[PDB]
Amino acid sequence: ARDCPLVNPLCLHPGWTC
Amino acid sequence: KEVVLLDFAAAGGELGWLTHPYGKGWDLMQNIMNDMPIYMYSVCNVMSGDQDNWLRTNWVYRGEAERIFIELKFTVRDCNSFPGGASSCKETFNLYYAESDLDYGTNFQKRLFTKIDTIAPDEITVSSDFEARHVKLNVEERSVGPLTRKGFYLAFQDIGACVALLSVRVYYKKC
Ligand SMILES: *CCC(=O)N1CN(C(=O)CC*)CN(C(=O)CC*)C1
Repeated sequence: ARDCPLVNPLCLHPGWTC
Repeated sequence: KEVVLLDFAAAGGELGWLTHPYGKGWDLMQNIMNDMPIYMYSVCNVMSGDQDNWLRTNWVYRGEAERIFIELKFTVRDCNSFPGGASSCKETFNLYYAESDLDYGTNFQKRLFTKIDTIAPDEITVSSDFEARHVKLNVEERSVGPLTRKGFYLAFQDIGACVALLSVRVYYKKC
């Protein structure tokens, strides 16, 4: 589920997978 | 002059680092930017307390290397920038290593690791920087040796910071 906060501004760029 | 033993930013996300515990904790994040794949090892469990999150490298064959240089680039987010935001939040993480003649494979073995240092950011990420869409990249370097065994691991412990590793470069110097 991971609803944790954004680590840095790079996260604003869409498409991140975990 | 620098012989590279490990290079996380270049390794296309395929090194099979080991996380303890499980998949809560450090998380491998992938995106493509400027038609170049990009990897961050990230953890940000600042809300719940008692965080003990470990990340271990692949085993590195030391070879000729007797002193290694560990260059890290990372972000750390300001503990006051969390709407809500706990008193479990921290702004440092710990760097460890372990020498062995033997792969551990999959039993993590934190007890065999030696602390190199507390890693602290010169540049803390604040809510302003999300607005500018600009990254404060910390660069820190530590040295360890002499190394005398077949190989070594690096490990990272998070105890409740909001950290992203962008680069972990391990080298030795040949003159
Ligand atoms: C707490 C980290 C996390 O899982 N998420 C925040 N986030 C980022 O930090 C992206 C840089 C967005 N998330 C994901 O990408 C989840 C895979 C959620």
